[PDB]
Amino acid sequence: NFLDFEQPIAELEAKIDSLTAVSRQDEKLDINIDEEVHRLREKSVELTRKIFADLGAWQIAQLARHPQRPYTLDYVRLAFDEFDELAGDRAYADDKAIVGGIARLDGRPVMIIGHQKGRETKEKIRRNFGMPAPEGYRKALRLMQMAERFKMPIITFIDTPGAYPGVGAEERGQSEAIARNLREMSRLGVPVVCTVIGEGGSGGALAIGVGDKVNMLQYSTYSVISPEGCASILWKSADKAPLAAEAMGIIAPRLKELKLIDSIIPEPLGGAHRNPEAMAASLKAQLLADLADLDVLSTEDLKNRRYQRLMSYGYA
Amino acid sequence: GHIVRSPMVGTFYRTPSPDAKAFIEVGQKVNVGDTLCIVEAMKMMNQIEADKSGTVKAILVESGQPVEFDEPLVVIE
Amino acid sequence: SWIERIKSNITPTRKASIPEGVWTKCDSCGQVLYRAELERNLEVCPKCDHHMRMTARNRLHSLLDEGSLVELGSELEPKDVLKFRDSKKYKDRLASAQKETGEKDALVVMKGTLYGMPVVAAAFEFAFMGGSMGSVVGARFVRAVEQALEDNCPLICFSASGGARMQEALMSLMQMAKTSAALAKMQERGLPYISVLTDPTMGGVSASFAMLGDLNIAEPKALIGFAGPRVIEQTVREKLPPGFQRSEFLIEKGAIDMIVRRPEMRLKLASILAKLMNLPAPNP
Amino acid sequence: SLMQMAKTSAALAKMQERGLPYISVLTDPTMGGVSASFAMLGDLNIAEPKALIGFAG
Amino acid sequence: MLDKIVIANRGEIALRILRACKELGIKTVAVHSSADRDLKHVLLADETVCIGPAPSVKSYLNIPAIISAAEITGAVAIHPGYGFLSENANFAEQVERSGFIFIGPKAETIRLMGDKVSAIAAMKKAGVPCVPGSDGPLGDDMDKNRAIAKRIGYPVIIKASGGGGGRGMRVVRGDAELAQSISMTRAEAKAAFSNDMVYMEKYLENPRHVEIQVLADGQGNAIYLAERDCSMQRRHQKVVEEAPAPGITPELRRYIGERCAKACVDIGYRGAGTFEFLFENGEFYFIEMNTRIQVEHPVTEMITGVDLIKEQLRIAAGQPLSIKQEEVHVRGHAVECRINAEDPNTFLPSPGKITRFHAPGGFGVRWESHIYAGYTVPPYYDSMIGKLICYGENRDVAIARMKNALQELIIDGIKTNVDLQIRIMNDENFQHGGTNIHYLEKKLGLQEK
Ligand SMILES: CC(=O)SCCNC(=O)CCNC(=O)[C@H](O)C(C)(C)COP(=O)(O)OP(=O)(O)OC[C@H]1O[C@@H](n2cnc3c(N)ncnc32)[C@H](O)[C@@H]1OP(=O)(O)O
Ligand SMILES: Nc1ncnc2c1ncn2[C@@H]1O[C@H](COP(=O)(O)OP(=O)(O)O)[C@@H](O)[C@H]1O
Ligand SMILES: *C(=O)CCCC[C@@H]1SC[C@@H]2NC(=O)N[C@@H]21
Ligand SMILES: [Mg+2]
Ligand SMILES: [Zn+2]
Repeated sequence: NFLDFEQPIAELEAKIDSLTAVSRQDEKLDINIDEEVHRLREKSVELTRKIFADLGAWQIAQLARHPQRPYTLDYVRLAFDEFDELAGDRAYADDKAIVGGIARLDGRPVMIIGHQKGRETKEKIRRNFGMPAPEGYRKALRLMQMAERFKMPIITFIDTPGAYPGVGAEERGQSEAIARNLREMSRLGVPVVCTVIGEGGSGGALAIGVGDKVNMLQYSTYSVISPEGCASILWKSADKAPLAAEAMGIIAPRLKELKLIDSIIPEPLGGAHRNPEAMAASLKAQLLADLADLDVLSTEDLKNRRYQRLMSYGYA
Repeated sequence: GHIVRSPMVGTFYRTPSPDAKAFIEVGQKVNVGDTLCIVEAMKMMNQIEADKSGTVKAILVESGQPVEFDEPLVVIE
Repeated sequence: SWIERIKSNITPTRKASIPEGVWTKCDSCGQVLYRAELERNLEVCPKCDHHMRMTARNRLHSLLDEGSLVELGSELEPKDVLKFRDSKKYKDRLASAQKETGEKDALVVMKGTLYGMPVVAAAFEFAFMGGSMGSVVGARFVRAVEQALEDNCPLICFSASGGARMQEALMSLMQMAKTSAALAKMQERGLPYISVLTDPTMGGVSASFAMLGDLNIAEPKALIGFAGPRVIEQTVREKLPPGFQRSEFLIEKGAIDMIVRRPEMRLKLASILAKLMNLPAPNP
Repeated sequence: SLMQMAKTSAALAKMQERGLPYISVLTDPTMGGVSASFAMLGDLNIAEPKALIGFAG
Repeated sequence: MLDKIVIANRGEIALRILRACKELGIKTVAVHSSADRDLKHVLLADETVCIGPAPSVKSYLNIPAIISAAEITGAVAIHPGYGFLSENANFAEQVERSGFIFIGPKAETIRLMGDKVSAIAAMKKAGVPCVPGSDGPLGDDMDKNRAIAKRIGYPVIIKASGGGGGRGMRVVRGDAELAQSISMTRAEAKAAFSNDMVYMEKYLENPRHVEIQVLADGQGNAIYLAERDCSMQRRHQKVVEEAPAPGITPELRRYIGERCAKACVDIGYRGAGTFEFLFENGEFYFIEMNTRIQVEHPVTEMITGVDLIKEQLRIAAGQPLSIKQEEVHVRGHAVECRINAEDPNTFLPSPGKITRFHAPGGFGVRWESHIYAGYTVPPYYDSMIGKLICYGENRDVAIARMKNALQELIIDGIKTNVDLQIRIMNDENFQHGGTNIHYLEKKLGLQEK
């Protein structure tokens, strides 16, 4: 299901599908499929550049929410192996809006923590649209401590609309849990790398994003507040979300100059959704490179550097 | 009325042990939860429980007489 | 005309003898089973996949490699002093269980190796007076933890108990603290301690070291909790939720990491420990 | 601003590990980032009566 | 001789085994399902036992109930037949250990040869030629998988080593869908036969199905009877099978037979089984072993004069082979033609009642089945209701009789595959003899406007 501005790409795709049927549909129909396929694929490839060259911040947000995209499960599958999912906070529940586990990266063992919006409606409602109740963040703290204890690096993916705004979420110390998370992660003796795949932000995202390095795709928005919220509070409306997106600076290159993120991982054309494997390979390369130049530093120097980088936050 | 039938194949025994009282006997009625017979199969002496509470009108088999699947055992009226 | 026959009965006199110990049953589903098949599928009814009891020594052998097994704390035996006078005499039950099960106490410890990686394992023989955590149980636990500490190697255990050994009164209760102290001494070192819960895991054992290891792996449909369902039923005087204290339920309620079926267990432990200890992955 | 939460958390950790207590007394309103950053993080969390404390408005 | 045995099967093979038993004076026990109460072989048997409800899994595969019957009646062996529990090595193990005799091979060879890939490996070790392919179960090394595919040569076919009944096989046209095709084939194998093992084997485009029958007592004796040829198939399911096969000169007959006999000796094979093959340009490439009594067993019985079931029941009684390799002779030619309850075209089973029925009879015509008037075909198992034969002194005579017999035959109440049999018989190429396996598949044709 392509977005509104990806229409010319769609109709060309719509002609492309029935090519399979015409191959063996009925009445002996087996036409010269290869010629038409090649011409239509050429046109489609040419047109996507005609479509994805002129997208800006409001679009970037739409693309960051494309309802066909790799979630943390997808990146785990397409760049990680021997994945073991640990579920359980030890207190009140395991949460489906966060998925964590311990896996191997090119032999090396790692910890993977991140969100999972679910693909279709069913897995979206079963995972609460990637909105974690605090018990999830307590689980994430528990896993992060486990990873710290056994001299293990931590790889974290961040793809959350935000911490759930609900009765159950507020009752259980949402603020307290996120505060603790932000406290412990800033003392681990192991390197930390955190991407911004997909749509993330709204503070709750930061619960698992305080690390040595930070990386973001080219169509991923990292906003202290969703554009619609900023629009409602400030613009006194919702339709004016694109203006809020333009003003805030939620796009990766805008953030990059702000010394906030350490690298942008380029996407396959038309969005990572068109070539999830290519995006997974790019992410794996970026993660490995980040880990490499990180392992040289010792644990004490690692923590000191982490603290120093934090203090660089804010123009002050 | 109703007839309860062995759901497996094996030797038919009514007394659980070589010298034992029968689980049930004609006359005395049974309830839903009660063992009615023993259907031995591979030395694993299984047991059969009724499903309809009623009088034991008669017993259509005898101890030591092999029985087959769905073999009628007792008719409850 | 054979098309219409008499439907004759079978002759009872005919008699064939099958060996006694070659056919077993699964009360969970009722399907008779071939004992050697069940015993080869790690005591798992292949029909309904319902886990059953396994012998402690059999479990340890199943996990550990062959020829590297080394039992620990074999000289520790019950030395009742409370002379507990129940309907039976506690010495009576002690001796009866010891002879019936062939083991001194509920817990057995056997140092070994996993895919070439040193490890220490143990398990509970629930048949032993409900597998209660007697003084010997805690002493062997301490022995195993000490072995793991002296020789750098993960320590693993399996949980099966109905509660602490009542007949020893407060002597058993105190063991929980001893086990907790040993487990803390090891966790601070960096040696992982994975405890795999098996039905039943209840009362003192559940709250002492069953729930304390780095990971808490609950085998399916296992009964895990603190207070027995009868006690809770009488207290709340109501209907407990379906799946109460079930691993498929205590993974829903956050207390349980991952549900592992017995056949994978050895690989599942081997892979996870080879990861955590940071060792190269095991070869299938 | 969002990033400051981590800076404050790091400083508070640096102090708690020392042994110097950090008492944070919540007053209405305590909401959003401040609540989840250091409002709820000190050794004690003293909420003045009838004060509005939480995360989401 | 075995004092009594249980016919752990149903139907044509059940009735045939019952005839063989009564011939050899071995009392019979018929284990039936509740729907198969009024089968022929059931009614003609000494003692009838019901082991379960209509479905296959509840009743006929209920190994516990079958062993129960066998123990209560006092048997000292069991005949599984073909289908149901034919190749279930675990069934063989249980029957062996329970205290009874498993009529057929020892379970060990059931396990070794029921895994297609291990079977092919042992065959290679024993000198039997094999098709190019993986030479091992397929792993997840896609690089190695495609390297092997390139080495053998496209196109290729994925076959589940634990699959059966001509299902769970898919043809791969290229690497584009190799991964997905493999995954779905493994999924189907898991769903149906509970086994995931898949392997890659070369694809041949011009095969002529062959299979050579062998009898071995398991005591160092293994003989090879006449050949066979099941060329005609629909959905890889045989319909017509001629025995021997046209153009198999006695030189090739004896050449491959000696190797197959040596293979049976090496495996220490016991019971009756058949080494399938594939033929082209004067070559043989082993593809499987049906370690049981096949369905087209007659077409070797009428040309060799030896009753296979009797040979099995003798081996099970411990008697070594009573027939030497030299004394076995093939005198003539045969043909067989299965009758099935499917729609003649749609190939949808059409169970029902048979109002009217009339056997062929006549010289050289053999009618194996259980059906009869008033017999309501149960819509619960395979669709075969008769293995008809026509033995001739040459292929022309045998076809002629077949045509005449099919003319005579009447089966009314349920549609059946008689029209198709007549049409195949009239086919010119078939009458010549020597078509490739696809012949019937290609005649099917394709779309028309
Ligand atoms: C307070 C404590 O820690 S001990 C209190 C007892 N335990 C509990 O309250 C927790 C669970 N309660 C139970 O009754 C069981 O453990 C359950 C719920 C798991 C049921 O498991 P069951 O299959 O019924 O096992 P069961 O209780 O019969 O145990 C088998 C044997 O172990 C004995 N046993 C079990 N736990 C203990 C114990 N803590 N002390 C003494 N004996 C015990 C039982 O008396 C029984 O002996 P018996 O068969 O010779 O009469
Ligand atoms: N390697 C192959 N090349 C071509 N055809 C094959 C091959 N393997 C099997 N077949 C076709 O499938 C039929 C059945 O194969 P087989 O392995 O005997 O499977 P099944 O166990 O289902 O009978 C063969 O008679 C043949 O026509
Ligand atoms: C084993 O010896 C086969 C025969 C069954 C023996 C058992 S003892 C219990 C039952 N009572 C009886 O008379 N026979 C059965
Ligand atoms: Mg075959
Ligand atoms: Zn079961």
